[PDB]
Amino acid sequence: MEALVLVGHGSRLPYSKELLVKLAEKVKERNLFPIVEIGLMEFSEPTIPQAVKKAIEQGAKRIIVVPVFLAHGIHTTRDIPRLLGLIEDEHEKLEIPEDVEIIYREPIGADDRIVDIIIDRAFGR
Amino acid sequence: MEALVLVGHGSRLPYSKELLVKLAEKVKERNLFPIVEIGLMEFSEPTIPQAVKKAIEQGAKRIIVVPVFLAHGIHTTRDIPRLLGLIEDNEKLEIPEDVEIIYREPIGADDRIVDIIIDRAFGR
Repeated sequence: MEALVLVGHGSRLPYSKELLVKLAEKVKERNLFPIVEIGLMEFSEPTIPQAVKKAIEQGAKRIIVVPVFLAHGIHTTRDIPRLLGLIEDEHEKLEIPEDVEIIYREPIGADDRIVDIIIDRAFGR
Repeated sequence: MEALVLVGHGSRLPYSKELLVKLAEKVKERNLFPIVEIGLMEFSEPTIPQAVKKAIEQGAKRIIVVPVFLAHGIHTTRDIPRLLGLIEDNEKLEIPEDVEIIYREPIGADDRIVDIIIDRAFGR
């Protein structure tokens, strides 16, 4: 079965995980994916290696990794695709079995729907 | 006069500013705000103090500051509101007495974000 892993930055504060948890609930309710997991790059659990390994353990053969970041940065272009084994080079460590494929997706970017949210927020809504 | 100031994290890489620039053009095209400026918390320029000051200079007495961040973090709960003069503390933003700053809320777990995430999952 396919899995979605949502991946976030992580924070010293708990808002970043809380955001990822809520988003995962919302996408679970769209019934697109049997398995939906979250990972945080830094600070808190679950880690990205932990989330990938938890989706393999549920028997996922195709894992979609969506970086929930607004723009590309060091995490989206280096730290994350390294962990997932997609580009080369005491860490975490993630082994990916041969029959598992990781599909690393694109961040949010300057999407029109973000300008919608910006306008709502401008009016305190 | 109503300025909207979009405020972002900033990074050592240039993509974060590029995102703020692009979003500011896109909100300009909605024609809701006469003045639209961007500021970056860290690393990049313009700074948040620089952006707010450059809105005052164009004569806005109402400046809306919208945090373009997914979740709250230390910048949105401490650094940005300190800078704007809305909380106590203990390169310098003045803020004249005839201008009001309205600090808004970050993006959060909006339904539109889950729509974007689903698009991104299928590679659109």
